[PDB]
Amino acid sequence: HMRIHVLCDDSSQNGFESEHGFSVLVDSVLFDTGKSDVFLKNARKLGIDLPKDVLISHGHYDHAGGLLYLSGKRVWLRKEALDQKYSGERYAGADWNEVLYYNTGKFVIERITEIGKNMFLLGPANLRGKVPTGDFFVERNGERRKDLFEDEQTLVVRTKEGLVVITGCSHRGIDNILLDIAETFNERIKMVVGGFHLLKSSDDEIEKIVKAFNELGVETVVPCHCTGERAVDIFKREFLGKIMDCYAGLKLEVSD
Ligand SMILES: [Zn+2]
Repeated sequence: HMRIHVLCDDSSQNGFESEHGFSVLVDSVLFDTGKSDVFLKNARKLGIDLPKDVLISHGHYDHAGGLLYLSGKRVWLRKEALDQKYSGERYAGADWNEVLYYNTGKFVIERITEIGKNMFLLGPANLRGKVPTGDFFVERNGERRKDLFEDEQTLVVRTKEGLVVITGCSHRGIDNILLDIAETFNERIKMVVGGFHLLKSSDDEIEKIVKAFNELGVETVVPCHCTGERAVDIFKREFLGKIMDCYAGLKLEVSD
């Protein structure tokens, strides 16, 4: 069997700490690392040793921040995760100078990158005419542009039961993300876990997304982090499959 552990999230079960950020241990690879050391403290609570490989979904502080608490990891990030991210006038980037001092960067350039057996990183999703919601900017060279999240990447784990998809915030659209996966893998999408960033999306926008989950035959959804209570309620009432509650304690077990 293959195990998954939420090590950081906005919610938590008794005993586990929580912050605004996301981190989930997926078998032999760590997906994101929260804002601070909450992921580590939760991991110690479970008596887990973290693996060599840490994957970064995008270069926001709440996803890349706990890297400040690791050394010697192999950090899989997109080159464009290095650009300094703003959210409004608020700096929201990560300290890559420090992170890459203590750790080792593995830069992801391809659309599809194989990590280990049956594990893949998929690059920035095709926006299909949509553009990220929110007030996000990015600065390359002191040049302030709008942020399209060219740094965003998504983990796909190929299971005998179908695909397991792990996403950090889905700025490019969780629907775009799934469709990109759908065009690449002949396999069915079994489970999707992570943040979908639906707090600033309209109920219509969210229903269209749930519709895509249904259309693609997704069986189980575990919405974390950015997703939002409203959006989850819509998932619970319109998604044809099972929705699970996400929290820092959470452990999921799934077939190889
Ligand atoms: Zn983000």
